[PDB]
Amino acid sequence: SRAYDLVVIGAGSGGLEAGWNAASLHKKRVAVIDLQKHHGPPHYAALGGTCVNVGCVPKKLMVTGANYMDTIRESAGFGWELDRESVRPNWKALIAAKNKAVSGINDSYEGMFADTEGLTFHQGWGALQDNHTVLVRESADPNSAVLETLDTEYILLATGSWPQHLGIEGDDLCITSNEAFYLDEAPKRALCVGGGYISIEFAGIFNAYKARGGQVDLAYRGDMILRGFDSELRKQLTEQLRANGINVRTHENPAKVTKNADGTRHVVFESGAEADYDVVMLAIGRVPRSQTLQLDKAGVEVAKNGAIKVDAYSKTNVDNIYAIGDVTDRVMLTPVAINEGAAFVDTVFANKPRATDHTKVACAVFSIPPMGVCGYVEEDAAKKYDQVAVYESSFTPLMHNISGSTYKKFMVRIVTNHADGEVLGVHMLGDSSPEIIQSVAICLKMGAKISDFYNTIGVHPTSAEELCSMRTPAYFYQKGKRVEKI
Amino acid sequence: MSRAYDLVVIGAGSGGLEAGWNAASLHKKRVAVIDLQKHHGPPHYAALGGTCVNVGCVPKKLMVTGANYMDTIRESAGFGWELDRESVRPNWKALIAAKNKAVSGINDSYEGMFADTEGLTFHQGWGALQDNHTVLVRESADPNSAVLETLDTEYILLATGSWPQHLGIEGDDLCITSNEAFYLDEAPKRALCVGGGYISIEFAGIFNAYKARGGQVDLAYRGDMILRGFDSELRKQLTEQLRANGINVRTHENPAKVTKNADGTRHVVFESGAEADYDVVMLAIGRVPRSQTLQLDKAGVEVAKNGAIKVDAYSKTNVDNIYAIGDVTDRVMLTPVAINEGAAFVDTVFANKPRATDHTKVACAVFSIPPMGVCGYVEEDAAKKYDQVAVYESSFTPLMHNISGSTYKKFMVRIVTNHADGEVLGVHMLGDSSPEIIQSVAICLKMGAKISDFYNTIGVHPTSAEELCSMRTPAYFYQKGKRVEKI
Ligand SMILES: Cc1cc2nc3c(=O)[nH]c(=O)nc-3n(C[C@H](O)[C@H](O)[C@H](O)COP(=O)(O)OP(=O)(O)OC[C@H]3O[C@@H](n4cnc5c(N)ncnc54)[C@H](O)[C@H]3O)c2cc1C
Ligand SMILES: Cc1cc2nc3c(=O)[nH]c(=O)nc-3n(C[C@H](O)[C@H](O)[C@H](O)COP(=O)(O)OP(=O)(O)OC[C@H]3O[C@@H](n4cnc5c(N)ncnc54)[C@H](O)[C@H]3O)c2cc1C
Ligand SMILES: NC(=O)c1ccc[n+]([C@H]2O[C@@H](COP(=O)([O-])OP(=O)(O)OC[C@H]3O[C@@H](n4cnc5c(N)ncnc54)[C@H](OP(=O)(O)O)[C@@H]3O)[C@H](O)[C@H]2O)c1
Ligand SMILES: NC(=O)c1ccc[n+]([C@H]2O[C@@H](COP(=O)([O-])OP(=O)(O)OC[C@H]3O[C@@H](n4cnc5c(N)ncnc54)[C@H](OP(=O)(O)O)[C@@H]3O)[C@H](O)[C@H]2O)c1
Repeated sequence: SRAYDLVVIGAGSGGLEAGWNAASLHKKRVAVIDLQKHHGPPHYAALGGTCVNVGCVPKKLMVTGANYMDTIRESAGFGWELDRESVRPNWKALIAAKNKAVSGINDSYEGMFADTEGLTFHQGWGALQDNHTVLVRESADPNSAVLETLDTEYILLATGSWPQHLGIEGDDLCITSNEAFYLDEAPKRALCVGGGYISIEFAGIFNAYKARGGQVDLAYRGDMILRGFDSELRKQLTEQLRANGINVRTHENPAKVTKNADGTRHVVFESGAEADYDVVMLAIGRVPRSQTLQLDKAGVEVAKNGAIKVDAYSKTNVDNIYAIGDVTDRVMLTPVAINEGAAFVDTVFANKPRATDHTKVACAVFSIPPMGVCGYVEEDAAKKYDQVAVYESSFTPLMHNISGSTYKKFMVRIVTNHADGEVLGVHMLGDSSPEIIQSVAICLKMGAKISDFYNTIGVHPTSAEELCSMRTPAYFYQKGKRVEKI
Repeated sequence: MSRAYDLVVIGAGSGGLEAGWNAASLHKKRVAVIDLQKHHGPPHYAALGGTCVNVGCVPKKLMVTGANYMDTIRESAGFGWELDRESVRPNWKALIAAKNKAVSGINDSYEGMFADTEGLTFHQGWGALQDNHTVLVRESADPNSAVLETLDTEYILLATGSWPQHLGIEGDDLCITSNEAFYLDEAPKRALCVGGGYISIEFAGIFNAYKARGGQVDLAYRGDMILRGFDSELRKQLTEQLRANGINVRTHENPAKVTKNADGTRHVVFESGAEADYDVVMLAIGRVPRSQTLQLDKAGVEVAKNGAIKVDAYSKTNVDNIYAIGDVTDRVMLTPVAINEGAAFVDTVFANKPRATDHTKVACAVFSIPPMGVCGYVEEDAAKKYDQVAVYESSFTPLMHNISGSTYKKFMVRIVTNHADGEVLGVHMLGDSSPEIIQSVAICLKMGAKISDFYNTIGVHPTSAEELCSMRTPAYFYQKGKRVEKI
């Protein structure tokens, strides 16, 4: 028997879920380790992990702020008069408010530890000495002071992921989203590099808060942003992004970043194009944060990219060490890590083997306008099924007639297995699609068919009723081939 | 002859237009649609597109969108937006002008549809029946007016909608109803909405945003609490949030006499003996089936005591070739329910695809500020129909509103279930976006979802809708009709 039942390394969405359920629902001695207790430099994350501190929660408060540049512009069309020249955004006030809010969640979690018997927080760098001994050192350097040594039954690794760096000359003058949450002034000219959702979301933020002559550029090495998402939506989002002032640059990737005399960055693009920017933000990928846990010391196998390898039940190759969340590089989303933490406590401390279903998980992109997506994209479904039907509706929501932002089309598209009518993926662009898609993913867990959609009576006037208005396929794929008739 | 027309539709509203257009376009019949007017406005208000396009859903939602801006411009200050907050002014004439050109564009679209659907024709005037195979198109509602046309038809479809109800009181002619509210040339300073339904609570939101600076909007309603028929908790939260935004909710209040002051404004004396004075007194206390000028006795069609045309599952009347759909039948009064009914009618009769419209678990949204999204049964009803009811409840302030300053804005979702098998019987939400969330929840409820279907879906974060998936434990129960607590 050991001093601790469970030692969780990482106090994030996964680790906090597993830690609280094991101590509370199962009366275990759980020790949770994290570097920091309040959000901020030097480690950015703290209690609550990347979601609370430098992820979902601060980013969404900041996208809600970014949104008012649009709604103040659009109130003109509904008769709201005001001195439009006085309208100035204020970055410092936004950052102060954000900071205020995340500090509350940090304090919420000291309360959780202080009120759960068996749950204790232990601040520092956790590293493995063998599969029953976790060390808490002062810093990642394996020659720093060990602050305490914990003897334990099971170990759960929930260390998350870290921004990926480009190895170009000048990478150290670029920032990543961690530092974007702590900037002092909003950049007048900014470069976001990557076409994934963290890039697009931050481009929407910077675009709203820049000084009046400013410009935001989004650079992407590929052909069209947001690879892996539905093509048509990717095409449509690129236009609304450009219609709000962003210079989307595809097939573009930086080569050298140099600091200019004033402190701005001089980028030389792989194309030979050059430009100067107040801030260059690297949002090119999040890599699994496993590289300093001394996993080698306990025999845990990691992947090429550093992902800790785990089976369906999150077990590694060492029988009492499990790993969950982003470090396992399965679907990197907060709900998915929370699920995995709950399954693990059932598997290990309740002996109810549970496995997280990583399929049909729905996700949103909080761009302006937003996206809400779930299940297959037609190219994939087309590969796995002989007859796929694709449905799509597109319309400007009426308020946008009167508002002036006529470039804002709501778009909804549905991919089905044409044989049985089962819905395989629903993809949406427009406001409120993050909210609409949550209820759509429930339908998709239950095996909804397309007649289940169009036999439901609509709620009018709403965009979401278009989901129940599509009864005829726009086109098909018969045996991998796009086709118009079957 | 043969019979000159296949179907004559009286009423070019939601269900009428659905039927007339599907029957001619898809089944090639010769269809005559009758309406009083081609473009919105006085004197009839409703025109092509009916009540919803001209004086109902579409104008009301645009004016609700405008009304919202009072709160979004207020709330931007918490997120660092700086502006001359003194200079903010609503301008009602600009709202009505924009609204009016958005509605007239839709009237032009319908016009084009008659122009290019071969077989479909608009006929204009008052439609009345002569016998079950002859519709008269008269000059006006008067049974004596000149009859401009006589249509010899096989089928008659009655899709005439409903109309505002009036109080019997002295002064009733000084009050307006929602038809005129869409046409006010000046937003009222002080205004009273009487009624506790969705139209009333909706116009209190609109007048409250556009009033001049010291204005007041009062909503009077004779019951104990507004929006009878909805979730009890949600009616308490909506009343407090209405109040928190400046609307004075006077319950157990009903006008007794309205009189005109010298200055123009109206003086209302409540039955309580309370009295006040207002620019506008709007009455939103009920909608009557509009069937009285039709001469249904000539064809022998039976109507309910409130004017509702009595119909069966297939919308057929007691006269076999006459059918009725939409609000004139008084089943569920909503545009999507009339549309479904219209399409089911053309399948049954012309496509030999018999379809009764299902009127259970129809979702509906109340576009108040904040809005509500509702589908299925309220717990007090479920408790009378099932021996074991569990209520799951969750309410939270979006952290958005900690920063925004509107801390009164609680989001709330309440789920009612049959506790034996855990099927979800009703989902009821209050809060922003709830009308977009409930549509997709109505699909789950028609499939027969159980609450394990909800809490085993992985959430999308950060959203309000993800509370639907984070409810695992019942708050209290109803065992054999009594609110129990451990079951
Ligand atoms: C900018 C951005 C936006 C995002 N937005 C969304 C969104 O809106 N929705 C969504 O669902 N997902 C979003 N994500 C992702 C989401 O934050 C992650 O999926 C999720 O937090 C990962 O969960 P986790 O349990 O693996 O731990 P994480 O939440 O990353 O937590 C990891 C924890 O381990 C700690 N740590 C690291 N190594 C050690 C060590 N040796 N000792 C001790 N502690 C250590 C980190 O300090 C710590 O906080 C976003 C991510 C980013 C970066
Ligand atoms: C203020 C308001 C807001 C509403 N908001 C919503 C909402 O957001 N969502 C929703 O689902 N529902 C809403 N409704 C209800 C919805 O508008 C109606 O349920 C729907 O339009 C009814 O469809 P209908 O086919 O019965 O006829 P209607 O659309 O009312 O059409 C009736 C048609 O018949 C014509 N007519 C009547 N008598 C004759 C005659 N003798 N000859 C010729 N023509 C005649 C009327 O002029 C004509 O427009 C609202 C209604 C109002 C009043
Ligand atoms: N919508 C969702 O919520 C969702 C979606 C997907 C993933 N995830 C998850 O995955 C994480 C990382 O997100 P991310 O936004 O950083 O996106 P990611 O999609 O890998 O973003 C990388 C982007 O940069 C490009 N890129 C990658 N490596 C590059 C390189 N070396 N040089 C140049 N460009 C390069 C990629 O182009 P290519 O696309 O051509 O590689 C892609 O456009 C999230 O934190 C995690 O939550 C969530
Ligand atoms: N949420 C929705 O979308 C919703 C809800 C229900 C129905 N509907 C649909 O069906 C309809 C009828 O619903 P409604 O809400 O308008 O119905 P209603 O109850 O007739 O609405 C009238 C409102 O005024 C009150 N009232 C009625 N007669 C009164 C009188 N003579 N004296 C004083 N006040 C009186 C009613 O109170 P009491 O309740 O005390 O009578 C209620 O508060 C609508 O036309 C229709 O579009 C929609």
